[PDB]
Amino acid sequence: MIPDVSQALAWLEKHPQALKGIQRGLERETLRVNADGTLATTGHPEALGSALTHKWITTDFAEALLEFITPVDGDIEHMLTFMRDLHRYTARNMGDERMWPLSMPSYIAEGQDIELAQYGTSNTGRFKTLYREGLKNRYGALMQTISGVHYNFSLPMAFWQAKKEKISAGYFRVIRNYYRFGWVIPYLFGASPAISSSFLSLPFEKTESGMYYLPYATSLRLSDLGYSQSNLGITFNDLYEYVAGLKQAIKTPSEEYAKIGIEKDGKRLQINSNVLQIENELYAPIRPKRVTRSGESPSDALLRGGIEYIEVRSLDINPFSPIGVDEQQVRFLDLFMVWCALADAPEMSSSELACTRVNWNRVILEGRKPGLTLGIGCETAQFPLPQVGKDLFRDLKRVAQTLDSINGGEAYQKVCDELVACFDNPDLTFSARILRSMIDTGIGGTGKAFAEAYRNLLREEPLEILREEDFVAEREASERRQQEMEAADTEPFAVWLEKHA
Amino acid sequence: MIPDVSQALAWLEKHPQALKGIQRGLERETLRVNADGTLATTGHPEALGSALTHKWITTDFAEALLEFITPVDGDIEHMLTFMRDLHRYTARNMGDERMWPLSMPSYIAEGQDIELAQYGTSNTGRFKTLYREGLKNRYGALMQTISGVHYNFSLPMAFWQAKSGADAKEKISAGYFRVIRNYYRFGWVIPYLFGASPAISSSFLSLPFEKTESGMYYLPYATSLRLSDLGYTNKSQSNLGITFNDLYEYVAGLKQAIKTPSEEYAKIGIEKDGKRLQINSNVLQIENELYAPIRPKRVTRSGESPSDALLRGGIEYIEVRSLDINPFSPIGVDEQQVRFLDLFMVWCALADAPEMSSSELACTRVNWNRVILEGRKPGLTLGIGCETAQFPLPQVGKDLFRDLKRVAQTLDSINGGEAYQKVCDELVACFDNPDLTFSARILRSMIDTGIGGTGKAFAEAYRNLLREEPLEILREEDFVAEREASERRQQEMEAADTEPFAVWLEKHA
Amino acid sequence: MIPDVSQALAWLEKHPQALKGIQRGLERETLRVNADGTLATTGHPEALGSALTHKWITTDFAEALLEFITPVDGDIEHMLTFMRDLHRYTARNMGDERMWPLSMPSYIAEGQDIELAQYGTSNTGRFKTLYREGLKNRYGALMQTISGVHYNFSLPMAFWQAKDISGADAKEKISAGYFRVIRNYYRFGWVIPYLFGASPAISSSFLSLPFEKTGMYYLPYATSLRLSDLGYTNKSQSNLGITFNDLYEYVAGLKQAIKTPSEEYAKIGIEKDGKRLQINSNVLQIENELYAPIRPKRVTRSGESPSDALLRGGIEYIEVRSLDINPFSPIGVDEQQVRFLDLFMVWCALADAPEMSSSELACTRVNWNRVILEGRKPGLTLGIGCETAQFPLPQVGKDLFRDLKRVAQTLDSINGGEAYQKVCDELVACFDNPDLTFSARILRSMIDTGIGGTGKAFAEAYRNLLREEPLEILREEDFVAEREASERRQQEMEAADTEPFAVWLEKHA
Amino acid sequence: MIPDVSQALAWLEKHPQALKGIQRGLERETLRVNADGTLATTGHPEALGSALTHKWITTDFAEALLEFITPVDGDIEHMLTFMRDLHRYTARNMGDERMWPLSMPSYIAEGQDIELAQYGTSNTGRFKTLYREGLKNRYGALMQTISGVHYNFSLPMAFWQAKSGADAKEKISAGYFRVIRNYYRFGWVIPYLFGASPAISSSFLSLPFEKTESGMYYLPYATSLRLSDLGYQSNLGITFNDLYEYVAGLKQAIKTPSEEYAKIGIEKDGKRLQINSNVLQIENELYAPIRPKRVTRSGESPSDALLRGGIEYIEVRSLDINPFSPIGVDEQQVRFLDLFMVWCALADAPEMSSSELACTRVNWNRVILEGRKPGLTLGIGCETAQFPLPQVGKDLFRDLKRVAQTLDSINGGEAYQKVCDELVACFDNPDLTFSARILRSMIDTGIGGTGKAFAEAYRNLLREEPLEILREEDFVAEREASERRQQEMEAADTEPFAVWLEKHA
Repeated sequence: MIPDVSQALAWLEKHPQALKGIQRGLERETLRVNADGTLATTGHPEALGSALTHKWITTDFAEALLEFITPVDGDIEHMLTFMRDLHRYTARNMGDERMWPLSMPSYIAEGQDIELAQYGTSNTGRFKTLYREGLKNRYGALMQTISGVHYNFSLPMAFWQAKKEKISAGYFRVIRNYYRFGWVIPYLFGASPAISSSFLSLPFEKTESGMYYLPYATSLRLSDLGYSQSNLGITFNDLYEYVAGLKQAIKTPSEEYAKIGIEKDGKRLQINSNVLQIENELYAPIRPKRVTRSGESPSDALLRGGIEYIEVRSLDINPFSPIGVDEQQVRFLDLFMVWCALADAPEMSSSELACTRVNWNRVILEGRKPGLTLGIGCETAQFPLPQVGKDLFRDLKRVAQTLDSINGGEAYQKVCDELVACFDNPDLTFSARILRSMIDTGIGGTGKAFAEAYRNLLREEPLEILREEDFVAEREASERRQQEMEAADTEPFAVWLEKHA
Repeated sequence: MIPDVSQALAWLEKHPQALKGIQRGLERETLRVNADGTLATTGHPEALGSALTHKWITTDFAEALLEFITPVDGDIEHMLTFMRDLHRYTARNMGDERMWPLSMPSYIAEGQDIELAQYGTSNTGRFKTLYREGLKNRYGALMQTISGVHYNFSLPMAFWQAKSGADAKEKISAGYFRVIRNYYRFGWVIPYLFGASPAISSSFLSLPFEKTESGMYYLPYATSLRLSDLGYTNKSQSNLGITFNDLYEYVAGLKQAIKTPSEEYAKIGIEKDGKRLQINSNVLQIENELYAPIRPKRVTRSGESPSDALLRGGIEYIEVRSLDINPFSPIGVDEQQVRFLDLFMVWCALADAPEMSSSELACTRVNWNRVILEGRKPGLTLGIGCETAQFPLPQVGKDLFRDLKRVAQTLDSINGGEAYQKVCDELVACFDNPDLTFSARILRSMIDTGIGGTGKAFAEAYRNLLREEPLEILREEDFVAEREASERRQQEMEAADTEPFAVWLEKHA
Repeated sequence: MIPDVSQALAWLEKHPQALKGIQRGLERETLRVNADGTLATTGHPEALGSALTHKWITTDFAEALLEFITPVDGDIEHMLTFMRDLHRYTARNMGDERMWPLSMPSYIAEGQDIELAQYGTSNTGRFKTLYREGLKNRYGALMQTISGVHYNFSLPMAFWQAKDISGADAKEKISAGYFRVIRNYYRFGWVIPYLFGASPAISSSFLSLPFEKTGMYYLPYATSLRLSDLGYTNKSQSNLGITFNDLYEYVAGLKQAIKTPSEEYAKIGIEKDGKRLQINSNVLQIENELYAPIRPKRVTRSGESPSDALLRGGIEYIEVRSLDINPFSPIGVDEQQVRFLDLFMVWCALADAPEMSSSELACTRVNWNRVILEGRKPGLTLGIGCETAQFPLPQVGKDLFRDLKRVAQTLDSINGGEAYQKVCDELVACFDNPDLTFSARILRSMIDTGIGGTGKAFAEAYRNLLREEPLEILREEDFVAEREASERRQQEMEAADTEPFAVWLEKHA
Repeated sequence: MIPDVSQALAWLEKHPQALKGIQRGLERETLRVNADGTLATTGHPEALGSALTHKWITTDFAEALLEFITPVDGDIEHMLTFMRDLHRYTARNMGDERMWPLSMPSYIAEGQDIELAQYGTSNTGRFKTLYREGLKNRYGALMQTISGVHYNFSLPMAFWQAKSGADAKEKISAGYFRVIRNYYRFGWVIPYLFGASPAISSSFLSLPFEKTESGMYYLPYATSLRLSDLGYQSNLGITFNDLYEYVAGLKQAIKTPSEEYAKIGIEKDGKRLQINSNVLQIENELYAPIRPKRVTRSGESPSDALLRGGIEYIEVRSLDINPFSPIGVDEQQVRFLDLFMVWCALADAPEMSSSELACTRVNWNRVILEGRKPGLTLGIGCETAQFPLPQVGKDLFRDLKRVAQTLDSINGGEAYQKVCDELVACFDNPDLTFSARILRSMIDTGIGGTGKAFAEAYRNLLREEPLEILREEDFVAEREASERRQQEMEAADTEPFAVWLEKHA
């Protein structure tokens, strides 16, 4: 089921230098909560400044949903350390409040008023918030409080040399392989096998607290439960075809969306009634990206310069790390992305891509189940999970040797050894571990307990890269960037919307 | 997709006498049922004697589950006639009971009520029954009532010869492992043609099933649900990581499985309130418990295990277990089928088979699954292992049959006549018209009268045939003698035991 | 044979402050006996209250098997005093019952029906008792009545700091460091039973060796029979493929073992006529059934197992479990032992320790075995792993002690005083003269009066000492408060049980 | 437990050609028996000629105990085929008789009258026979009918040359003595894998013996009872450190009295019983699991030959008869020994005393009586049992496999590596071993039953098979030549046996 990559691997083993210069970036989300596990209703904390302009710290869908962001980085440890500074600072400057360590919220009722992300009075800020309002009215607020971790990754220019359009075509290859084989991610690092009742077909088992869980599950975050664009026939074979599918989607009405309406008593309800308001409304486990310019849309930018990097978006929050992501995970994704770039990927239609989901779903709902088998696309399940994983890891291990040879030491290889172990025993995986803790204490209990311990820890730890003064400065500067946008003579919102993306 | 077998074929055409003396054998399973289609709850018919020792007629899982076995035989007609005599005698000696003519039984409400095969109070008889008790407890009784046909096959020595010392047993072995590998690759042609289980009763339960008010589930283009995951409870040899490249490897993998404890079956416990529930708590209680569509074999010497015997003498012959019951024959198997299998097996021995890893083998299965579930689907395409599907089924079968026809020409020239050739012409037509296959035929019947109605009717018709037909090879007096003799042997084993079953058991589990 | 640890000692002597703030803990076990040495068959003393939940006093495998436990502590005298209090208080609240002075029981028969530790009706409490049921059925009750002392030990943050350990790094460098410690404990930790081993002899009712008879079995030159194959029944971690090179490997190996079905234990069956016999039939029922003379630890959150905790947070502290009961102290452990252990652990952290395969670990045991059965033997030599024995034991200990002395100079300079150094001078003498060790001493006594006789005598003397002594840290009221807090924490859990035992048992076994 | 041989192995991989030209030989014993299994009482078959002087076919203790011998050989396949031609020819020329396929006899009665091997009127021949008479009277006849396989092994010169005239000649004896010390330590691995006598007929009988209804004794987890106290002196003090010490200890053994053997007498009723009353009648009465050797001339004792030329080759004698081969041995075995013997020559072995040697036996006994027993542990010498058997085996096979890589690189192909993969699997699973396999068959149909059946199939197999290397002509030629040699020796014989014996006893 794993394809034959023997040829491309040998090539790589003979061009090791061609991997030197990997660029990475992390994004990690977390809910601000009270000590009692309730959703914080205070505003974005003072010391962090302007969520709308800050370079490193901002908000996602909700006002209480922190989003931490690292600068693009060449060094793993540096980047994780940077990310940890952000957390250190924030944990110290947010009152008696703390950071929720899990993907899944707990203490949140059904229909609970969730303050949307607040970006001020500028056009840009209003738009951002409106997009959110939009999302609230189409999909519900609740599911939007589910947090995750995003990983940015680019291969060095050297890699494509050794072997623009060649580049974009290469990243499309990567994405296609991610669709076929990336269920490996929730298997290993998936960390949401349970969900609060408040949050609701499946064989769910219920506890006395009213915790719902699937015995063998991995990542309910990624399930239909946690996350409608199936009539879009978006494809990943080719730059122009992808973009074209993306654009036509922007211009694709919706019956469901025309209903909500744009307005009611003057309140704008959404940006538009199109299936996609903006392009990023598009569901994407993995996403082709190019840094955009000003007034330039993601598709414009892609079209212009081709694919620059990719964004992996399938990771749940790592509960066992205070920054919600660790070295082991980062290193695994390096290995995996590279492999995805080496492996041979036939072109896939729309419906063929949708078919690659069946394996994802199986892994998501029951990945840790003994005897579990996977299948090729929609076809009958045939292949035992553990053997597939071992096959995959034989290859990754080879990638790892190469990578360890250029970087020096054996860090990647050790990581392969460590995770391969998880195929012979699923009880080693994140989901099994966190599930054991959740059955005894519940989601809430586990959440508060971790959140508290992490709070103490992070609070008492020194700043390493970002000093206190760097934060104070960026606060001040971000507040000011926002005020400058606010005070500017911007255009009428209407025609403005009209001239966007 | 069919490989190139030109030389092996030209080689064969020049060495025709290399195929002379093919040895074959048949086994056929069937449920003893009442007129209403339900399992007979009576004991093994007394006229059939001891199921434990009987030469031709025994039982499988269930007490009601008959197993017919023919002696190894070089003549096809004689073998089929022999099998039929077994059915004829049985048919007239089971009171008002009859035989279920389908692989898939009719609605069963209470699986756990199904009387296990009974073998008396001898230690060996009790071991055999306990083995089944274990199967019941591990996998459920219900699915063990699903039935099929087994075809045993050996090439003549002259075949190997035309193709020294300690190397002979080894070369023969490697030849048979090649056959097996090829079966895994191309063997799906078997359920395509002769598959006869497109439907299943809901009592026996993700898939696009059509449903009926009575609870008959089916798939429109399916061939053999019996071979699907829904049709067997066991662990496929292919899934356990057992491979077919090398004799020693294969044997080791198998014995490893006999020896490996199971968390799952330990949880059942080896006991519960003085009732022994299993033989042991290992993956495989014994070697037979392994699910094998195709199995290497060598006749055992007393006390020796099947894998022991393989290791000792290498591979002697092959057992093809993948045939559904043929509903269009009273004996559940026909001449056209046996002849096809002769052709295909021979071809599997000529065709070149690269060695395969666990996961490579698993890939050969992708095509099997397609054929099993939607084999009759217009426009169906097959692939090379896991690789993208691109080869239209009808063309692939025509290509295989051009080779099979050459094999047929050769066998036809040594036996005299045109029988094998005719068979190729009859069967190849099924690739252009899939409504000619067994599965399409039986599905039509089933949609009209159900599994139950279709089965009750054929069972009745076949009972009436088999009740009236005179015995051809065996005569009444032979069944009577074998009754006496078989009872006698069971009696002797019972008396000859010197130890408590618990003591004897500790020593053989 | 002792490594060159120069560089690291030098370093240490320059960073004395780095050793400040060592945390410790003790656990001691003792059988409640009657005056006549027989096993007390009453129940956990009222005054002590709830064994299941009590913060300081509890039970081990038997209802009569007392287990005393001190809070984590940075101060040696305080910790020991605390433990002494528990004993004092207990020894006056248990009738004419007294505490067995030794590791090795006596007056306990091979078939004796020993009452299992009783922890109530709650689910948690019931599981606890069943764990024990299973221990009995698998290994035998008697063996589990052997008693010992556990020493917990963590280095201060300052130590690691002084020795880049920030953010995430810390957790790993500390873990690594403690694995270095364990490895070195396997190589060099035989020094412990040499010095402190106190079971030269064993009762008839318990038992290959050159044993000598009296009804008492003894070895002339033996140290700790309790650490021998005749002393613990379990499966040594060293034996199960478990290694100490790396946090993840270690945990993986441990987790593998609790998931490993055992043929042997499956036969015990898991239910024996309504009576549940074990939690399950796996090699290890729960992770703590693993035989571990030195054990890596992290404080467990509810819902999490020892391995989960380790995986999450890394190694926090070490548990040393190979100490026999010190006969010469009424609390079974003394200040000289505790101080030696600090010294030895510290040195174990400094000394370089190559990584070790599980077969190289097995090799380290050769020396242990020699010491355990003949450590006090004149002319006894030790080897580098499995390699030829060539290093006289006394010289090896002297060499080790020249290092431990330097380490003591350092701890003494920080605490103020000479206590550690004194301990080194006293103990090193045991290498020139083995008759100074605990084993020689207690052996002389056991030969004269027997195990039985020796035990009774010391038990009655110590009982009298402790029944007379004032409490010092704990007031009679602190104890009385805990019967309550304890006896109620238990009820609370007994009302919280929604789900029955079988349904809950099944999320956990 | 398994030493560190990393450096020697690394050395080996750098110098692959050091193993090119390994030399070997096989010997194989088997009883002539009827279809009912009873002992054949006819004489040494006629197409085979003179047992006394034949080059390839001969007799051991009993006249019915055949002994097959191959010429020294460099090619594995060729040597096996050769041994096989011998069996084929014989199988067709022994009438209705056939060859007992196991080490352990069954149809032989306790205190039975077995015809001693007969070698004719010659001084020499009468001596050979008298020796056996001696063994009969000393140890009992029955035990001498237990059969086995011997393997000869020598390293090529190129091996020694690359490890380093006559400065070389002492370097070799030391190398083989090392091989032998290591064999004593780790060689129990042989009966573990290939031992095939877990059972013994009651005729041959304080052990935990289990017993069937046929009257067949067995141990559950046993491997090779032939090697045990029941299947075949420890005061001799023979060591393997040095060539002189060894030869001295051995000559001293022959000059050494035995009050047990003095009681037998040297003669009763004109009937000579032994050669003498000494602890060993001759040097080769010495019990030896493994034996250092040099090709003896004529008039040379084995000790003399050694003393003179040094150790030329090694003789491995602990092999049970392989029941699953018509010739009682197979390629897989032969290859394993190549590996092991080579490994034995690479691994450091300290010098050993008598009592240290005796201690190596503790493990041997464990493996022999219960080597298939789960959780079985082994120890260094007499020391505490500590090391799980499976893992010891695997450690060993880790090294054997590196050796195998090397040998496969020069011979071409992957045959040696494959053998490693197969045999190591016997460590995870004893039920793959010979003894486990044979035991299942024996429990069901007895030693007797299993034997007769295997013999019968092998007879038929072999009778039908064509000669491949030897031709009949060759066998008929060797028959004549072997006949003259006996005649020429019976002719040119000076004095009456009564006095020739006067210098050789």
